[PDB]
Amino acid sequence: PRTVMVNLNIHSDYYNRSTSPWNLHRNEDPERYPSVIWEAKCRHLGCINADGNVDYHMNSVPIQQEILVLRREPPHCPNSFRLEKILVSVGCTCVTPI
Amino acid sequence: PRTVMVNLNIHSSDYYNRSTSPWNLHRNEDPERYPSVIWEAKCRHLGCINADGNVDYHMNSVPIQQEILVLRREPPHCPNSFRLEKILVSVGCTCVTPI
Ligand SMILES: Cc1n[nH]c(C)c1-c1ccc(NC(=O)[C@@H](NC(=O)c2ccnn2C(C)C)C(C2CC2)C2CC2)cc1
Repeated sequence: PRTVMVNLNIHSDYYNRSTSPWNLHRNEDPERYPSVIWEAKCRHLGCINADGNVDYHMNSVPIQQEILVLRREPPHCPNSFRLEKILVSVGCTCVTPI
Repeated sequence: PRTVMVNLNIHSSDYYNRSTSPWNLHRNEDPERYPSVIWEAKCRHLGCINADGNVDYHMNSVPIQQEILVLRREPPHCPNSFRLEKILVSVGCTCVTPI
């Protein structure tokens, strides 16, 4: 029960040179703001070494960020939302295994 | 300039450490902003950690930047009313080949 008013009028190629490079995947949800979210997906299980080979002794892992979205509530009523918490992959890094 | 109503009642730990491009979180607090607390990544090194545990400058640690929205109180100090703002946030670091 904590309601506020929001004006929705608003204010690299690392993915490619990274030893843990990634692609983006589109998710669209018309009941959600933002409706389109791009999620990072690691290209490889391992990490690319200085020869351009995959080395599976290291791991590409996605960096997951807690992020909020607006969900329409009650549904289809266009002016009114609840804040939701989701986990989104924003990129990949290379970790030494445990 | 569409205005909407929002209910603010809401719905792998150690990468920062095991990464060849490791990083720390900096807390930035702004009481005029929701969320007021944002944790930003900063790369520990300009280079990347190699298999021996040393900084190797043949490669670069770079921040992963994500465009994110925050709520700014408008008019200021009025606690229940906001405009959406766009900012750039570092979420972590990756290791890139230079050119
Ligand atoms: C479009 C797209 N592609 N890939 C991603 C990820 C996204 C993509 C998806 C969603 C969003 N959401 C936000 O920006 C929300 N902001 C946060 O969640 C936020 C702000 C500060 N700190 N945070 C985190 C760190 C807690 C925002 C709500 C949607 C209006 C603000 C109100 C609370 C931003 C990009």
